[PDB]
Amino acid sequence: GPVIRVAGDSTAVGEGGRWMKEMVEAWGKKTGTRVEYIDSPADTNDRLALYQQYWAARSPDVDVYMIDVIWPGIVAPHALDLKPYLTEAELKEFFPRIVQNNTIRGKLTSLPFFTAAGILYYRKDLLEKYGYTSPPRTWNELEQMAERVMEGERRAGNRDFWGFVFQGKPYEGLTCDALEWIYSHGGGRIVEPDGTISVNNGRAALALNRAHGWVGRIAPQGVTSYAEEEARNVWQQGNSLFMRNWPYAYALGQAEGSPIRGKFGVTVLPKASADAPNAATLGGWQLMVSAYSRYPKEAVDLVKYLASYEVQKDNAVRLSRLPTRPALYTDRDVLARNPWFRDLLPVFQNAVSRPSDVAGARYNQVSEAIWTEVHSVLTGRKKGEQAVRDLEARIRRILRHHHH
Ligand SMILES: OC[C@H]1O[C@H](O[C@H]2[C@H](O)[C@@H](O)[C@@H](O)O[C@@H]2CO)[C@H](O)[C@@H](O)[C@@H]1O
Ligand SMILES: [Ca+2]
Repeated sequence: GPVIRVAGDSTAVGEGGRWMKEMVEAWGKKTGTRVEYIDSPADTNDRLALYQQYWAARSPDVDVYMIDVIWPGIVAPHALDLKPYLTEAELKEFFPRIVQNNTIRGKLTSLPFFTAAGILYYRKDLLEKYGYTSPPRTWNELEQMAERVMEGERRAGNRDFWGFVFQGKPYEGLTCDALEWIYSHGGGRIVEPDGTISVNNGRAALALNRAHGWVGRIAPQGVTSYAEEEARNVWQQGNSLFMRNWPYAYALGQAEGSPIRGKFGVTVLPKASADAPNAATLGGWQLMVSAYSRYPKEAVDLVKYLASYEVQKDNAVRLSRLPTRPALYTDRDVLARNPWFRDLLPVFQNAVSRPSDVAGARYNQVSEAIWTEVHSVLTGRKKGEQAVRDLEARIRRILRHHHH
Protein backbone atom coordinates (compact mmCIF):
# COMPACT_ATOMS: atom_id res chain seq x y z
CA GLY A 1 0.00 0.00 0.00
CA PRO A 2 1.28 3.60 0.44
CA VAL A 3 4.88 4.42 1.47
CA ILE A 4 4.89 7.30 4.01
CA ARG A 5 8.11 9.23 3.58
CA VAL A 6 9.43 11.51 6.26
CA ALA A 7 12.16 14.24 6.16
CA GLY A 8 12.90 15.46 9.65
CA ASP A 9 15.87 15.96 11.94
CA SER A 10 19.43 14.97 11.08
CA THR A 11 21.65 11.96 11.82
CA ALA A 12 24.45 14.51 11.88
CA VAL A 13 23.14 16.06 15.18
CA GLY A 14 23.19 13.89 18.30
CA GLU A 15 20.64 11.12 18.29
CA GLY A 16 17.79 13.14 16.74
CA GLY A 17 17.86 11.58 13.29
CA ARG A 18 18.31 8.04 14.54
CA TRP A 19 15.56 8.42 17.12
CA MET A 20 13.25 10.10 14.57
CA LYS A 21 13.69 7.23 12.12
CA GLU A 22 13.06 4.73 14.99
CA MET A 23 9.77 6.45 15.87
CA VAL A 24 8.64 6.57 12.28
CA GLU A 25 9.44 2.85 11.93
CA ALA A 26 7.50 2.10 15.12
CA TRP A 27 4.43 3.93 13.77
CA GLY A 28 4.85 1.98 10.52
CA LYS A 29 5.07 -1.31 12.38
CA LYS A 30 2.12 -0.49 14.65
CA THR A 31 -0.24 0.52 11.78
CA GLY A 32 1.15 -1.90 9.12
CA THR A 33 2.26 0.94 6.82
CA ARG A 34 5.44 1.10 4.86
CA VAL A 35 7.62 4.13 5.71
CA GLU A 36 10.94 5.61 4.57
CA TYR A 37 13.15 8.17 6.34
CA ILE A 38 15.02 10.79 4.38
CA ASP A 39 18.01 12.23 6.18
CA SER A 40 18.71 15.99 6.33
CA PRO A 41 21.78 18.21 6.70
CA ALA A 42 22.70 19.35 10.20
CA ASP A 43 21.97 23.10 9.95
CA THR A 44 18.40 24.31 9.83
CA ASN A 45 19.01 26.87 7.01
CA ASP A 46 20.53 24.07 4.88
CA ARG A 47 17.47 21.93 5.62
CA LEU A 48 15.20 24.80 4.58
CA ALA A 49 16.94 25.06 1.15
CA LEU A 50 16.76 21.30 0.72
CA TYR A 51 13.10 21.07 1.53
CA GLN A 52 12.32 24.13 -0.63
CA GLN A 53 13.55 22.06 -3.60
CA TYR A 54 10.81 19.52 -2.95
CA TRP A 55 8.21 22.24 -2.33
CA ALA A 56 9.07 24.18 -5.51
CA ALA A 57 8.62 20.97 -7.46
CA ARG A 58 5.29 20.18 -5.68
CA SER A 59 7.02 16.85 -5.02
CA PRO A 60 4.96 13.97 -3.61
CA ASP A 61 8.27 12.29 -2.58
CA VAL A 62 8.05 13.47 1.07
CA ASP A 63 4.79 13.28 3.02
CA VAL A 64 5.90 14.65 6.41
CA TYR A 65 8.52 17.32 7.22
CA MET A 66 9.95 18.39 10.61
CA ILE A 67 9.97 22.21 10.37
CA ASP A 68 11.68 24.82 12.48
CA VAL A 69 9.79 27.22 14.82
CA ILE A 70 11.00 30.07 12.55
CA TRP A 71 9.44 28.55 9.37
CA PRO A 72 5.65 28.62 9.45
CA GLY A 73 5.37 32.07 7.77
CA ILE A 74 7.75 30.80 5.06
CA VAL A 75 6.36 27.30 4.50
CA ALA A 76 2.62 27.82 4.95
CA PRO A 77 1.70 27.38 1.24
CA HIS A 78 3.48 23.97 1.34
CA ALA A 79 1.59 22.72 4.47
CA LEU A 80 -1.72 20.89 4.71
CA ASP A 81 -4.01 22.75 7.13
CA LEU A 82 -4.18 20.47 10.14
CA LYS A 83 -6.93 22.34 11.90
CA PRO A 84 -9.76 20.19 10.54
CA TYR A 85 -7.98 17.03 11.69
CA LEU A 86 -7.87 17.89 15.36
CA THR A 87 -10.61 18.69 17.91
CA GLU A 88 -10.25 21.79 20.05
CA ALA A 89 -9.55 19.62 23.09
CA GLU A 90 -6.72 17.77 21.32
CA LEU A 91 -5.15 21.06 20.24
CA LYS A 92 -5.35 22.45 23.70
CA GLU A 93 -3.10 19.67 25.03
CA PHE A 94 -0.21 21.64 23.45
CA PHE A 95 1.16 24.97 24.63
CA PRO A 96 -1.04 27.77 23.20
CA ARG A 97 2.02 29.93 22.33
CA ILE A 98 3.41 27.29 19.95
CA VAL A 99 0.09 26.39 18.37
CA GLN A 100 -0.30 30.14 17.66
CA ASN A 101 3.26 30.31 16.29
CA ASN A 102 2.35 27.45 13.95
CA THR A 103 -0.95 29.07 12.80
CA ILE A 104 -0.59 31.39 9.82
CA ARG A 105 -3.67 33.21 8.45
CA GLY A 106 -5.87 30.65 10.22
CA LYS A 107 -4.00 27.69 8.81
CA LEU A 108 -2.52 25.28 11.37
CA THR A 109 0.67 24.53 9.48
CA SER A 110 2.08 22.00 11.86
CA LEU A 111 1.70 20.27 15.21
CA PRO A 112 4.11 21.29 18.02
CA PHE A 113 6.61 18.45 18.49
CA PHE A 114 9.37 19.59 20.83
CA THR A 115 10.34 23.03 22.04
CA ALA A 116 13.82 24.26 22.97
CA ALA A 117 15.62 27.25 24.40
CA GLY A 118 19.20 28.27 24.83
CA ILE A 119 20.76 27.51 28.16
CA LEU A 120 24.09 27.57 29.95
CA TYR A 121 25.84 24.32 30.52
CA TYR A 122 28.56 24.44 33.18
CA ARG A 123 31.10 22.09 34.75
CA LYS A 124 30.20 21.75 38.50
CA ASP A 125 33.41 19.87 39.38
CA LEU A 126 35.52 22.64 37.88
CA LEU A 127 33.53 25.44 39.53
CA GLU A 128 34.01 23.66 42.85
CA LYS A 129 37.74 23.07 42.18
CA TYR A 130 38.29 26.80 41.64
CA GLY A 131 36.23 27.99 44.64
CA TYR A 132 33.00 29.05 42.88
CA THR A 133 29.70 27.92 44.43
CA SER A 134 27.28 29.16 41.77
CA PRO A 135 27.33 29.41 37.98
CA PRO A 136 27.70 32.94 36.68
CA ARG A 137 24.76 35.32 36.63
CA THR A 138 26.47 38.02 34.66
CA TRP A 139 28.60 37.95 31.59
CA ASN A 140 31.51 39.63 33.43
CA GLU A 141 31.41 36.72 35.94
CA LEU A 142 31.36 34.17 33.12
CA GLU A 143 34.52 35.87 31.79
CA GLN A 144 36.22 36.03 35.17
CA MET A 145 35.48 32.38 35.95
CA ALA A 146 36.50 31.25 32.46
CA GLU A 147 39.83 33.07 32.69
CA ARG A 148 40.73 31.57 36.10
CA VAL A 149 39.63 28.05 35.33
CA MET A 150 41.38 28.12 31.95
CA GLU A 151 44.64 29.36 33.44
CA GLY A 152 44.50 26.52 35.97
CA GLU A 153 43.59 23.73 33.58
CA ARG A 154 46.15 24.81 30.96
CA ARG A 155 48.79 24.84 33.67
CA ALA A 156 47.74 21.36 34.78
CA GLY A 157 48.40 20.32 31.19
CA ASN A 158 45.11 20.26 29.33
CA ARG A 159 46.10 22.09 26.15
CA ASP A 160 42.65 21.44 24.73
CA PHE A 161 40.90 23.35 27.56
CA TRP A 162 38.72 26.41 26.87
CA GLY A 163 36.42 28.59 28.97
CA PHE A 164 33.39 28.86 26.75
CA VAL A 165 32.08 27.35 23.57
CA PHE A 166 29.06 28.42 21.56
CA GLN A 167 27.70 28.63 18.00
CA GLY A 168 29.72 31.27 16.07
CA LYS A 169 29.48 29.82 12.52
CA PRO A 170 27.68 32.04 9.95
CA TYR A 171 24.25 30.30 9.96
CA GLU A 172 20.88 30.40 11.84
CA GLY A 173 22.51 29.19 15.05
CA LEU A 174 24.51 32.40 15.31
CA THR A 175 21.28 34.38 14.94
CA CYS A 176 20.14 32.42 17.97
CA ASP A 177 23.23 33.06 20.07
CA ALA A 178 23.32 36.70 18.99
CA LEU A 179 19.68 37.38 19.97
CA GLU A 180 20.60 36.12 23.42
CA TRP A 181 23.65 38.40 23.66
CA ILE A 182 21.78 41.50 22.45
CA TYR A 183 18.61 40.90 24.49
CA SER A 184 20.55 40.08 27.69
CA HIS A 185 22.43 43.40 27.41
CA GLY A 186 19.08 45.29 27.16
CA GLY A 187 19.54 45.81 23.42
CA GLY A 188 16.13 44.58 22.24
CA ARG A 189 14.96 41.92 19.87
CA ILE A 190 16.76 43.07 16.70
CA VAL A 191 13.40 43.59 15.03
CA GLU A 192 10.62 44.18 17.51
CA PRO A 193 7.28 42.42 17.21
CA ASP A 194 5.71 45.76 16.06
CA GLY A 195 8.15 45.99 13.11
CA THR A 196 10.58 48.46 14.64
CA ILE A 197 14.13 47.72 13.63
CA SER A 198 15.78 48.49 16.94
CA VAL A 199 19.21 46.89 16.66
CA ASN A 200 21.21 50.08 16.06
CA ASN A 201 21.81 51.00 19.70
CA GLY A 202 24.74 51.08 22.05
CA ARG A 203 23.61 48.05 24.13
CA ALA A 204 23.40 45.77 21.09
CA ALA A 205 26.75 47.11 19.93
CA LEU A 206 28.31 46.31 23.31
CA ALA A 207 26.82 42.82 23.35
CA LEU A 208 28.55 42.09 20.00
CA ASN A 209 31.93 43.68 21.02
CA ARG A 210 31.75 41.56 24.17
CA ALA A 211 31.30 38.39 22.08
CA HIS A 212 34.19 39.40 19.86
CA GLY A 213 36.31 39.70 23.00
CA TRP A 214 35.71 36.02 23.74
CA VAL A 215 37.17 34.80 20.42
CA GLY A 216 40.58 33.23 20.83
CA ARG A 217 40.69 34.28 24.46
CA ILE A 218 38.14 32.28 26.52
CA ALA A 219 36.67 30.66 23.37
CA PRO A 220 38.70 28.97 20.61
CA GLN A 221 39.57 30.95 17.53
CA GLY A 222 37.74 28.31 15.57
CA VAL A 223 34.44 29.07 17.43
CA THR A 224 33.65 31.22 14.35
CA SER A 225 33.00 27.98 12.48
CA TYR A 226 31.16 26.12 15.30
CA ALA A 227 27.56 24.94 14.99
CA GLU A 228 25.76 22.99 17.75
CA GLU A 229 27.80 19.78 17.41
CA GLU A 230 31.21 21.44 17.17
CA ALA A 231 30.60 23.24 20.41
CA ARG A 232 29.14 20.18 22.00
CA ASN A 233 32.07 17.93 21.04
CA VAL A 234 34.65 20.24 22.79
CA TRP A 235 32.35 20.43 25.81
CA GLN A 236 31.60 16.74 25.93
CA GLN A 237 35.19 15.63 25.76
CA GLY A 238 35.68 17.71 28.93
CA ASN A 239 37.43 20.64 27.36
CA SER A 240 35.15 23.59 28.20
CA LEU A 241 34.00 25.14 31.48
CA PHE A 242 30.89 26.54 29.89
CA MET A 243 28.78 25.93 26.80
CA ARG A 244 25.78 27.73 25.36
CA ASN A 245 23.50 25.13 23.68
CA TRP A 246 20.00 23.63 23.43
CA PRO A 247 18.53 20.97 25.81
CA TYR A 248 19.46 17.92 23.70
CA ALA A 249 23.12 18.12 24.81
CA TYR A 250 22.20 17.19 28.38
CA ALA A 251 21.20 13.54 27.71
CA LEU A 252 24.23 13.11 25.40
CA GLY A 253 26.57 14.41 28.13
CA GLN A 254 25.02 11.99 30.65
CA ALA A 255 25.31 8.89 28.51
CA GLU A 256 27.43 5.96 29.59
CA GLY A 257 31.02 6.60 28.53
CA SER A 258 30.63 10.39 28.26
CA PRO A 259 33.71 11.84 29.83
CA ILE A 260 31.56 14.50 31.55
CA ARG A 261 28.78 12.25 32.93
CA GLY A 262 27.68 13.56 36.32
CA LYS A 263 29.99 16.59 36.18
CA PHE A 264 27.64 19.33 34.87
CA GLY A 265 24.48 21.32 35.39
CA VAL A 266 22.41 23.78 33.48
CA THR A 267 21.06 27.26 34.24
CA VAL A 268 19.82 30.35 32.50
CA LEU A 269 22.37 32.19 30.41
CA PRO A 270 24.04 35.13 32.05
CA LYS A 271 23.10 38.70 31.44
CA ALA A 272 24.77 42.09 31.46
CA SER A 273 23.30 43.28 34.76
CA ALA A 274 20.66 42.39 37.33
CA ASP A 275 18.01 44.46 35.62
CA ALA A 276 18.55 43.14 32.02
CA PRO A 277 16.15 40.56 30.86
CA ASN A 278 17.07 36.84 30.99
CA ALA A 279 17.71 35.61 27.41
CA ALA A 280 16.94 32.15 26.09
CA THR A 281 16.21 32.06 22.37
CA LEU A 282 13.07 30.08 21.60
CA GLY A 283 13.85 27.05 19.43
CA GLY A 284 12.05 23.83 18.65
CA TRP A 285 10.51 21.90 15.81
CA GLN A 286 7.07 21.13 14.50
CA LEU A 287 5.49 18.39 12.29
CA MET A 288 4.01 19.41 8.93
CA VAL A 289 2.13 17.28 6.42
CA SER A 290 3.03 18.22 2.92
CA ALA A 291 0.41 19.96 0.76
CA TYR A 292 1.84 17.72 -1.98
CA SER A 293 1.43 14.42 -0.08
CA ARG A 294 -0.74 11.94 -2.02
CA TYR A 295 -1.60 10.40 1.39
CA PRO A 296 -2.84 13.14 3.73
CA LYS A 297 -4.91 10.91 5.95
CA GLU A 298 -2.06 8.51 6.66
CA ALA A 299 0.45 11.40 7.01
CA VAL A 300 -1.79 13.10 9.59
CA ASP A 301 -2.07 9.85 11.57
CA LEU A 302 1.78 9.60 11.62
CA VAL A 303 2.08 13.23 12.74
CA LYS A 304 -0.49 12.77 15.52
CA TYR A 305 1.46 9.73 16.71
CA LEU A 306 4.82 11.56 16.64
CA ALA A 307 3.32 14.42 18.62
CA SER A 308 1.54 12.15 21.12
CA TYR A 309 2.10 11.99 24.78
CA GLU A 310 4.17 8.82 24.81
CA VAL A 311 6.44 9.72 21.85
CA GLN A 312 7.12 13.18 23.36
CA LYS A 313 7.77 11.47 26.66
CA ASP A 314 10.35 9.17 24.99
CA ASN A 315 11.91 12.25 23.38
CA ALA A 316 12.09 13.84 26.85
CA VAL A 317 13.43 10.84 28.71
CA ARG A 318 15.96 9.56 26.17
CA LEU A 319 16.97 12.69 24.28
CA SER A 320 16.31 15.42 26.94
CA ARG A 321 14.20 17.47 24.50
CA LEU A 322 11.47 19.63 25.84
CA PRO A 323 7.87 18.59 25.44
CA THR A 324 5.25 20.76 23.81
CA ARG A 325 2.56 19.30 26.16
CA PRO A 326 2.29 20.98 29.63
CA ALA A 327 1.15 17.70 31.15
CA LEU A 328 4.57 16.12 30.49
CA TYR A 329 6.29 18.68 32.74
CA THR A 330 4.51 17.09 35.74
CA ASP A 331 5.16 13.50 34.63
CA ARG A 332 7.15 11.68 37.35
CA ASP A 333 9.45 9.88 34.85
CA VAL A 334 10.23 12.97 32.78
CA LEU A 335 11.09 14.89 35.95
CA ALA A 336 13.22 12.21 37.58
CA ARG A 337 15.37 11.91 34.50
CA ASN A 338 15.55 15.72 33.87
CA PRO A 339 14.90 17.61 37.13
CA TRP A 340 16.03 20.80 35.36
CA PHE A 341 12.95 20.69 33.16
CA ARG A 342 11.16 21.90 36.32
CA ASP A 343 13.98 24.23 37.50
CA LEU A 344 14.16 26.11 34.22
CA LEU A 345 10.51 25.97 33.22
CA PRO A 346 10.16 29.70 33.72
CA VAL A 347 13.19 30.29 31.47
CA PHE A 348 11.55 28.19 28.74
CA GLN A 349 8.20 30.08 29.28
CA ASN A 350 9.95 33.43 28.87
CA ALA A 351 12.10 32.40 25.95
CA VAL A 352 12.74 35.26 23.53
CA SER A 353 11.68 34.67 19.89
CA ARG A 354 13.65 35.55 16.82
CA PRO A 355 11.82 37.96 14.47
CA SER A 356 10.15 35.21 12.38
CA ASP A 357 6.52 36.38 13.02
CA VAL A 358 7.25 39.98 12.06
CA ALA A 359 9.48 39.14 9.11
CA GLY A 360 7.19 36.25 7.94
CA ALA A 361 8.22 34.79 4.60
CA ARG A 362 11.24 37.08 4.52
CA TYR A 363 12.66 35.79 7.83
CA ASN A 364 15.49 33.74 6.19
CA GLN A 365 16.75 36.85 4.41
CA VAL A 366 16.57 38.86 7.65
CA SER A 367 18.42 36.15 9.55
CA GLU A 368 21.14 35.86 6.94
CA ALA A 369 21.84 39.61 7.35
CA ILE A 370 21.90 39.24 11.07
CA TRP A 371 24.32 36.30 11.15
CA THR A 372 26.61 37.83 8.51
CA GLU A 373 26.92 41.16 10.36
CA VAL A 374 27.28 39.47 13.73
CA HIS A 375 29.93 37.14 12.27
CA SER A 376 31.88 40.17 10.97
CA VAL A 377 32.15 41.34 14.55
CA LEU A 378 33.22 37.88 15.89
CA THR A 379 35.99 37.74 13.17
CA GLY A 380 37.21 41.23 14.07
CA ARG A 381 36.29 42.58 10.62
CA LYS A 382 33.91 45.23 12.17
CA LYS A 383 33.20 46.76 15.55
CA GLY A 384 29.76 46.28 17.05
CA GLU A 385 28.91 49.94 16.45
CA GLN A 386 29.50 49.71 12.73
CA ALA A 387 27.92 46.29 12.42
CA VAL A 388 24.60 47.24 14.09
CA ARG A 389 24.38 50.29 11.91
CA ASP A 390 25.05 48.22 8.75
CA LEU A 391 22.57 45.61 10.01
CA GLU A 392 19.86 48.19 10.56
CA ALA A 393 20.31 49.44 6.95
CA ARG A 394 20.27 45.88 5.50
CA ILE A 395 17.18 44.85 7.46
CA ARG A 396 15.45 48.11 6.38
CA ARG A 397 16.10 47.14 2.75
CA ILE A 398 14.96 43.61 3.30
CA LEU A 399 11.71 44.48 5.03
CA ARG A 400 10.80 47.56 3.01
CA HIS A 401 7.18 47.18 1.91
CA HIS A 402 6.73 44.09 4.10
CA HIS A 403 3.78 44.45 6.61
CA HIS A 404 2.56 42.05 9.35
O1 LIG B 1 20.81 26.18 14.77
C1 LIG B 1 19.58 26.88 14.99
C2 LIG B 1 18.51 25.91 15.48
O2 LIG B 1 18.92 25.30 16.72
C3 LIG B 1 17.93 24.41 17.27
O3 LIG B 1 17.75 23.25 16.45
C4 LIG B 1 18.48 22.16 17.10
C5 LIG B 1 17.55 21.32 18.00
O4 LIG B 1 17.04 22.12 19.15
C6 LIG B 1 18.29 20.05 18.53
O5 LIG B 1 17.43 19.07 19.15
C7 LIG B 1 18.93 19.31 17.37
O6 LIG B 1 17.83 18.93 16.52
O7 LIG B 1 19.88 20.23 16.79
C8 LIG B 1 19.24 21.33 16.09
C9 LIG B 1 20.36 22.13 15.44
O8 LIG B 1 20.76 21.74 14.10
C10 LIG B 1 16.60 25.08 17.45
O9 LIG B 1 15.68 24.08 17.93
C11 LIG B 1 16.11 25.75 16.17
O10 LIG B 1 14.86 26.40 16.43
C12 LIG B 1 17.22 26.67 15.65
O11 LIG B 1 16.81 27.30 14.43
CA1 LIG C 1 17.01 20.54 21.72
